Amino acid sequence: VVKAIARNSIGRNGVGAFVFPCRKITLQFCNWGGSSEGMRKFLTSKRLDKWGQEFPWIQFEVMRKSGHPLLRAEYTNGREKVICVRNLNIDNVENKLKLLKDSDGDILRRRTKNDNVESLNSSVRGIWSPLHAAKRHR
Amino acid sequence: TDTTPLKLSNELYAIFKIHNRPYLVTEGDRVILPFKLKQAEVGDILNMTDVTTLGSRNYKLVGHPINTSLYTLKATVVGKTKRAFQTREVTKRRNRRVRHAKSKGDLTILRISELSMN
Amino acid sequence: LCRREGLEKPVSKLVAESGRLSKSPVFIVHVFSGEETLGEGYGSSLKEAKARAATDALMKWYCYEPLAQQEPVIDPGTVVV
Amino acid sequence: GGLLWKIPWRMSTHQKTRQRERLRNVDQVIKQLTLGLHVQRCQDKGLTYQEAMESKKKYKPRSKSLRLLNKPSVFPKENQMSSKDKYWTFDKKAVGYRKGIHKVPKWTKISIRKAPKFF
Amino acid sequence: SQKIGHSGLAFARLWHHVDVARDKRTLGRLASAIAITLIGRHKPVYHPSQDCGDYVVVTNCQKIRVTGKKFEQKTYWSHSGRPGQLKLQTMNKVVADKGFGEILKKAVSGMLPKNKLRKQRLDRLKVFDGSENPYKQNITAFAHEQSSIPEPLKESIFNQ
Amino acid sequence: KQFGFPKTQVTTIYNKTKSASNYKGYLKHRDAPGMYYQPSESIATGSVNSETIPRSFMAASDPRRGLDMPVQSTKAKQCPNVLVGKSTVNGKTYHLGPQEIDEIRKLRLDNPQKYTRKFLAAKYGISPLFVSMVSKPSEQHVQIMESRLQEIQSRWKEKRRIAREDRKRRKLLWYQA
RNA sequence: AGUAUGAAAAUGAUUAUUUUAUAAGCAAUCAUGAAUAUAUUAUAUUAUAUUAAUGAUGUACCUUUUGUAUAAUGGGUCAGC
RNA sequence: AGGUAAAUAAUCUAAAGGGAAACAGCCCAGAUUAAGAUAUAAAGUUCCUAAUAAAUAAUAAGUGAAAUAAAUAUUAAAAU
RNA sequence: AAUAUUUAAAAUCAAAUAUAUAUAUAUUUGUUAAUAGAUAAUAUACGGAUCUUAAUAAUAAGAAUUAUUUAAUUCCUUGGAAUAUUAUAUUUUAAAAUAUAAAUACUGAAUAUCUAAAUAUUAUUAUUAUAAUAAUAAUAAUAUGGUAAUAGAACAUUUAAUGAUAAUAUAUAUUAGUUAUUAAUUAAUAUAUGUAUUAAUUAAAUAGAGAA
Ligand SMILES: [Mg+2]
Ligand SMILES: [Mg+2]
Ligand SMILES: [Mg+2]
Ligand SMILES: [Mg+2]
Ligand SMILES: [Mg+2]
Ligand SMILES: [Mg+2]
Ligand SMILES: [Mg+2]
Ligand SMILES: [Mg+2]
Ligand SMILES: [Mg+2]
Ligand SMILES: [Mg+2]
Ligand SMILES: [Mg+2]
Ligand SMILES: [Mg+2]
Ligand SMILES: [Mg+2]
Ligand SMILES: [Mg+2]
Ligand SMILES: [Mg+2]
Ligand SMILES: [Mg+2]
Ligand SMILES: [Mg+2]
Ligand SMILES: [Mg+2]
Ligand SMILES: [Mg+2]
Ligand SMILES: [Mg+2]
Ligand SMILES: [Mg+2]
Ligand SMILES: [Mg+2]
Ligand SMILES: [Mg+2]
Repeated sequence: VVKAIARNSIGRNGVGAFVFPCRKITLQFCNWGGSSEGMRKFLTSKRLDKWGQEFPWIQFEVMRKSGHPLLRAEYTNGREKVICVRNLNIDNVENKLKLLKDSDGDILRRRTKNDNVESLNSSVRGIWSPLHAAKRHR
Repeated sequence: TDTTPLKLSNELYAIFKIHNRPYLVTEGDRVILPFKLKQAEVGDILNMTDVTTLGSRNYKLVGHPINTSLYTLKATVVGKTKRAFQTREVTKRRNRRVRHAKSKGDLTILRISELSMN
Repeated sequence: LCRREGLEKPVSKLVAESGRLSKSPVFIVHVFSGEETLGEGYGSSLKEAKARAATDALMKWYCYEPLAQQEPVIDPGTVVV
Repeated sequence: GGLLWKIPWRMSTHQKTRQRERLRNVDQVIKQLTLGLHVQRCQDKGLTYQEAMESKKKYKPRSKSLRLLNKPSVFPKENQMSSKDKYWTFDKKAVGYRKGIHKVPKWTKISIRKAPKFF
Repeated sequence: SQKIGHSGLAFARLWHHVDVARDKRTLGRLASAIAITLIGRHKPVYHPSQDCGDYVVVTNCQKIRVTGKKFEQKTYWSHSGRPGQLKLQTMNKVVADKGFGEILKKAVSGMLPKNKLRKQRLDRLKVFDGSENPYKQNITAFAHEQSSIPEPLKESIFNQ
Repeated sequence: KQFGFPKTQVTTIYNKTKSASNYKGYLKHRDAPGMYYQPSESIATGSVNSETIPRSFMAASDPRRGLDMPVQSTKAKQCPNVLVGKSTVNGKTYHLGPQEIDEIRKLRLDNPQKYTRKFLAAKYGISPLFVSMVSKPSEQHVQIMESRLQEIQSRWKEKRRIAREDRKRRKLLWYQA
């Protein structure tokens, strides 16, 4: 007799159709506040339009608040990066925005040496066994 | 090169090399390159070229590299990112000056989308 | 399943053995139908190994995935015990 | 002698092989220097590089130091050298008037092929 | 990907026989060979953090080879801590006390890595001066090997 | 042997007996370009792999049947039988008629303590399993047996119960694959 | 030595999680099992956090000196100055 | 004399890293931050401990195996 | 065999290299070992285990010491060629024949390269807006250990000048994220306050404490 075990599938984003990780970016600035100058300049100066043209899968919100200028991204996995861009020039802000768009949303993490590939798949060759080895031990 | 058993097999692995760094992969595997890719943006597809070994459970084709005609191996660039920020401190043994060696290396997450014998 | 198909009766046999009279032995048993092995089964006990060989055989029966080049494989239903 | 400079009086096999290799490398360097000069002189006279390389009559170096290095009586090759002169310096204050080359400071860089005739 | 699968067999503690009467190695070389096995360096699944080494049953240890005059010269030391209590025993004396298996064990102990798992590794070594031993029945065996062995001997072993 | 590829061990440049875990040696080992036969150093228990499935379970129109990869390394003549029923060693017998069965059933209901399964088997030259299949006992007897089992279970310590639970979990795990 | 407020620390007791009764040294770092907790995208074969299995490396800090793990100087801890 | 006085070079001083069991000054080599595929230095490759296989001689003393102890004696071995 | 020296490649011979060259000349290399002598006080002390080989009998061990060497062995001129070896496959009758491969010994640093990131300078670009400029980004090169010391650039804190805003806010604390991160920012939670001498630029300082 055979019975099922209820189990769910694991989504591999890349393999079938690539859904782009960055979904939304919020440009936040202040009209007062000298720290928000470079952000304000960026918003003004035709760069944002170009960016939006380049990346039509990201939505680009533009908000005004009293505090420091902010770049909060929003990713497919549900995580949210928020970069404060206080006192940065236009070009630095743009670089920060580029960095954000590049990111897959996942948390930052220490990797050990050669911790390269991350598989869900069972090994193509088996796992080693001392009884089934080619050269028997002594 | 009679590549028939490899072609037949349902499971199949590759050992492609990026800058002589080997990465053993199947389809769906998620490679994490320890550097910033400049050529490819996120979403771009990489056709792997320096493929050393292509293996089934009991057979393996090997080349230096293997003929590009014999196989396919498409990775997708699924996010440039970084390692966690670390600050190890550097100092000598009777010296109050303690230089902070800040570090936050770059990563590029690839995903092996296609891997098959052509 | 063996009865249903044109196969000889399956019997389990010890292939290899080590650590009998220990906390954690290893018994390799193979379920043979004739000279052909159907399932390979490792285990701490003999019974366990036998069970595992049978389960392996059943997995191989069911999870058989044919090639796209093959003509369509319509199975003959589930093995009603 | 309370401080312990634990340096053995003789070399290991692996050390000796490395020393030999180093000696061979300096001879090779010298050979390359002479060869390049010869090639240059052939070119000046008016031959191609390949022709110069082929040439039966190889030109000997005119500068003094190079010419001395070429001479085996002054600067012997590793294959020419004695077993003893590869692994033992002359040290007048030692017993046997001899000392391991590994005991010489910076022996890995510093060259010393020729010992005195009877020491 | 390579690591994913059933690992139970890889980490299985096998039992390795060594008939010292047959083996032509000297004592120390044999001990060194054993040490690796005990550690688990022979197996590719090995990691320094995990003890994953096999059992080694040594048998007919009375016929162990020792070169030179070490059997009557080589001295094994011991000391409690109280001064004037250095206990020095020659190899032959040690053998007389315990056996050739004790001697082998000491060698194997010295070969092993000095940490919390060392004792465990040493325990896994099972040495016997003569032939007869309880672990006879648990040495790794295969069905293809059975034709080599005569019929009644196997039965006698099983009975034992 | 369909394919005549050269066969290779999973080769290190270092001493494999001393440094099997050292990946660096494996990485170093280059071998000449072409096709090879690396037989797997693994049991084929969990594998759904096509090189692992036997030929009888492959379909008739499968190209893989002809190829030599489900290797018959073992031999059934050499291997001895494990936990094999007496029917499998000396064949199944279908000798007992309806009357005999009816008699057995009558006996079992009447007195399962006297006429137990094993006794019935001995009498009629048949299996205890078959006796069970044929005939139910008196439900009272079953109830008594259940009560006895419960009493035994109660008589356990905490530790024993836990061990039994663990054993049960292990058993369940065996049949997963 | 004003008045309010006060999850500032040192410090004590208690509870929870986790490790610990065959193991030896600045008590950390890196590797690496396991256990627990949290997680309105754990879809999971998930992620973070906590925790002296086990392995490796690791001679407090300052001062003063040719030179200090030094059994040379100085510091019981934390808060304010 | 791990002494003292100066001469030349190097290192330490102010230099972390590998080796020399442990090591300010010896043998290699100079840490901007990572990564870890390839060349390597000095030093190593039975196990502890990362890495090895050979050849030709000699030793039998555990000599020796990373800190070489002398005159002299005995026993051999070659050459004259 | 005996007596007596020497322990040597200077001579001598042999072998190899270089100049005219089947020879001459010049240069380079090759000449013992063991034991005893032997030796103190917490405890054996090559760093420790241990290392010296053995037919029958192994798909298998045989210095892990000393000396001279090699990277399978032999000729020719790093290289090729031949030779057997080892492993594998194929064909034939556990052997023979054919062929493919391995011969680049390996480990090893925070050395060098590659792979990316940062700053500085030199030389070329690109983009965006002393434009012979500035910011950002490319490429090639060089440089980036540091006590005493010199020089350059920042940040936290407190006050003064200027100064939007607001309980959907601000401040402080805790926890978890984010930005190459002494700092600030996001979210949640807590307590205060109808509110920053707030962002920013200047001016200044009782302006930063494990060392008295
Ligand atoms: Mg310090
Ligand atoms: Mg100092
Ligand atoms: Mg314990
Ligand atoms: Mg210790
Ligand atoms: Mg010191
Ligand atoms: Mg002190
Ligand atoms: Mg003390
Ligand atoms: Mg004090
Ligand atoms: Mg000073
Ligand atoms: Mg200097
Ligand atoms: Mg140092
Ligand atoms: Mg530097
Ligand atoms: Mg090793
Ligand atoms: Mg000794
Ligand atoms: Mg000594
Ligand atoms: Mg002469
Ligand atoms: Mg002593
Ligand atoms: Mg040593
Ligand atoms: Mg470097
Ligand atoms: Mg500096
Ligand atoms: Mg102050
Ligand atoms: Mg304070
Ligand atoms: Mg401080």
